[PDB]
Amino acid sequence: GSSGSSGVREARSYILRCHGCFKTTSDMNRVFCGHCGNKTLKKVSVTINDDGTLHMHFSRNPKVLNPRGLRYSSGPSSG
Ligand SMILES: [Zn+2]
Repeated sequence: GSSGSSGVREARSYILRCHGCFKTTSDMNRVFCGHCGNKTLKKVSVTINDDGTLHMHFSRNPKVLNPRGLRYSSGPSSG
């Protein structure tokens, strides 16, 4: 399948990521949501890869951690 190419302008592939549900819908004009039905949508940028994946750089979150433990064993006494 032949394929040509001509002057390509600057393109900014973006998307709207909901909150209450956190769902993304292909639309940069819509004001409402479908997943849940929120009345507010936040604009977020997205990168494209040869393969075709979406990456959204988010702000690290506070993920605390708990202390670890250890295991032991035992055996006979005599005989
Ligand atoms: Zn929603």
